[PDB]
Amino acid sequence: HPGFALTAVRTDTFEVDMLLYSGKSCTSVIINNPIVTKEERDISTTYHV
Amino acid sequence: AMEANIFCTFDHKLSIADVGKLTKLVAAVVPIPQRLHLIKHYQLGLHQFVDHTRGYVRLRGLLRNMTLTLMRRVEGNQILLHVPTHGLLYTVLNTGPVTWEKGDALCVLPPLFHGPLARENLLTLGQWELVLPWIVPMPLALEINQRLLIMGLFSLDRSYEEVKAAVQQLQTITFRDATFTIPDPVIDQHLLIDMKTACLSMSMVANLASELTMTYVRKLALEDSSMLLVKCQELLMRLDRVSPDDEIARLSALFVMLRQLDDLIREQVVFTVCDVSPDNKSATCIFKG
Amino acid sequence: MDARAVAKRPRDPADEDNELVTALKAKREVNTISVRYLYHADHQALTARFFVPEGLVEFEAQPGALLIRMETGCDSPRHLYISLYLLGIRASNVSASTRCLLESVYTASAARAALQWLDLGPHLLHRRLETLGCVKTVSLGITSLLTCVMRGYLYNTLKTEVFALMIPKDMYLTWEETRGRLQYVYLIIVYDYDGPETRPGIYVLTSSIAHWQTLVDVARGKFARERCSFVNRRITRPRQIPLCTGVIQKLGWCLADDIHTSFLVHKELKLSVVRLDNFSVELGDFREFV
Amino acid sequence: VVRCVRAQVDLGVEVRAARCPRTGLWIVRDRRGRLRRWLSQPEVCVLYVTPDLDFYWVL
Amino acid sequence: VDRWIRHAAGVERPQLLDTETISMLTFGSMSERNAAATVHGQKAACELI
Repeated sequence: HPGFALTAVRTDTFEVDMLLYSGKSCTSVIINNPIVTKEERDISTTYHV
Repeated sequence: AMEANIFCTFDHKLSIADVGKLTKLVAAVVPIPQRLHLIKHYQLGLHQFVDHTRGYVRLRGLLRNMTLTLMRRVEGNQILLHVPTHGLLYTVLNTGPVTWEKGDALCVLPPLFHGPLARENLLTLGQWELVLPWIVPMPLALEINQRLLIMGLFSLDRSYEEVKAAVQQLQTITFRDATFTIPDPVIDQHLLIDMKTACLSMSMVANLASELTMTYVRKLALEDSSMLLVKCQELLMRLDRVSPDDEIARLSALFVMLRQLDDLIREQVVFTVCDVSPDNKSATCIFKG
Repeated sequence: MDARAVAKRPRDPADEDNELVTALKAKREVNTISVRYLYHADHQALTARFFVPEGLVEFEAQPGALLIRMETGCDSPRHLYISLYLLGIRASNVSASTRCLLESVYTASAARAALQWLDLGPHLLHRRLETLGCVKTVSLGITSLLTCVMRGYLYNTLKTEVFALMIPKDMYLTWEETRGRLQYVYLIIVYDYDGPETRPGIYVLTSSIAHWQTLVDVARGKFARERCSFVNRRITRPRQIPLCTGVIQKLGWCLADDIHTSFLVHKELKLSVVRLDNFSVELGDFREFV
Repeated sequence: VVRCVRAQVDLGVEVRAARCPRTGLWIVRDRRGRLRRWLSQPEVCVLYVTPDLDFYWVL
Repeated sequence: VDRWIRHAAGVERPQLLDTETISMLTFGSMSERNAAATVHGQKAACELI
């Protein structure tokens, strides 16, 4: 035994499953219709909505 | 709304599995000798230009003055080709051996292998093999051209041993996750005439450089009016320690040896990359010609 | 093939509808995504989209700044898209006050890592540098998404605002007082081949010169002291190989009257810049003169 | 600063000197960047001292 | 003594790393690769004196 101790620390990760309660009409989101943008390539004209 | 394309047919009865083999080569670069509107399959790629007698840089020179189309769509009985224009962006599949990233300047190169390879399972015919040029980035292409130039510089005294280990040091080249090996320009202990002309023109312009400019700046020293030309002869004397029609012949020889160097002293960037697809198979890039 | 299809008027995209509308109107359906006007369709400028860590996105929240990637002999961080102002610490052109100013906003690890990689090479700068264009919209992530433009103008979405190129005043340089109708812009990197330093000077020249040779003969006439330093360093140290005294590449072209002085504010370090209002990027290769 | 043509010697002179670039040995400016230029002339000889005990006698 | 302490610790040499990849490693880089098999999961520890 040498002349000092070792206080080791270690983190531990646990996958878990929350439950959320919230009252009626907590936040009131406002949305609009989705707009479409084009993005030209030669072969694959992607569209972002 | 039909676009400006190039139609290309086939002469041989190609099967359906060959069509499925071909439709993986959508966004592949294809050279054409002359921009027609219709073209047979004997003028599609490098197998009409490949030559055992002349050297490899002749394939670059006969790739310098081409038109580099793109395969638009593979269908029955005809192959669509889309000739690019300067400014519009396209998609090129990474037919080369080396990975691409964002923003590289891309140059076109003849392939450094012909005949047997593990990745040369290209479209074959009876005598025809469609072979694509290589699309490698700019500093790698300049490195390959410089390595080939100094390896053709040692073709005369290959019999020694330190130059041998220097050559097999030179023949290997490492790039970004690509252990790369070029072939040797000396086969059966005689160099081909194209490399001989290239390095001979290089040695010619270097020898006229060592021969003429001492006399020329010694004449220009009497017409001195500045300082940037009066110490260049001084550094010439630092390193160093006829008929005038022969001098005209020396200047004209120097300039034609300059003009016989444009295949190797420079190259034009052809593509530069905007985006690269994941797993690096294709990468959408603009054209720049 | 008749006398009507060729004699028809050429097709305008502003007359007919989109692809999605003429697709869904044939099958008679309607969905929530309104597709009657596709955005970014009349965007002739070529965009791009890069990722950049938060150490380099300072002076980039406002749109419009030159964006250069650099080469590094490493494997994973091999390319780093640094701003033009990140080059401003390394220029011998820049003054003292803005040098200590804009370094005090470039405090993160990646910025000083770029500053280290700009001086930890045996080579010179320009062979490791390639240009990418100008940024027009940032997204404020942790690795912020940003939309660079390779070729074309610099405008906001729906083209309700034309963004501008911002270059700081000490890097700005003109070579004539009679500025012509158009003046192209050029990225000039000139080296100063002194003994204790190979620290270059950075200039973003604006000039009305188009042809190359009539630019380089006045470039040698304006930077002849740098050529004197170059031939000095070639003449005092043999077995040392120099290259590319000055490097010039084409950056684009402007309209020659919208050049007005201005300032960009970010974390209240106001920095005097030069504003090219409606500038269209047009990249070119790094040409090297002697 | 000593001068032999007129035997008028100046004793206390402020000089701000610095290394100029491109293997610059030494250049001696004034307080106003005047680059005083006495050491061109044949009539002078000059002695320079540092804030340390380093010492230059200049012809 | 560094060679002996690397032999006694199990960790091998720093393999004469490139002078530019030190800036890489201080910028941030994953170095230690995976093991051959893991029937438990990812490891975690630390130490204090």
